[PDB]
Amino acid sequence: KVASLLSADLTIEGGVTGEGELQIDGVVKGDVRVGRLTVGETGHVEGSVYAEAVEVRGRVVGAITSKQVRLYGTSYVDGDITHEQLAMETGAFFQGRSLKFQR
Repeated sequence: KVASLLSADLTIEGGVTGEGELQIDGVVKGDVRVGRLTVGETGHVEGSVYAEAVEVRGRVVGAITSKQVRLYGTSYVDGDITHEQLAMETGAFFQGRSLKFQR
């Protein structure tokens, strides 16, 4: 109960909550609340996601809010980013308005 798996034939609506690691290889339309978030291979995420840590392995365009973020895989990010700690790994391609935490 700490590694859920949402197929691709699944789509999020409005907003959903959860706990632990969330493996999703589908499309997200709305809000998302969870501890860890792994973006499957479908790489489809459109909305506002709020979490503590996330590992991208696909594409997520919209808005992200998390103190920890790591762009893994040929992932992509387009939108407003807000993170205190960030790490770029080979395959990270994001053109959006990024906001770095100064002080």
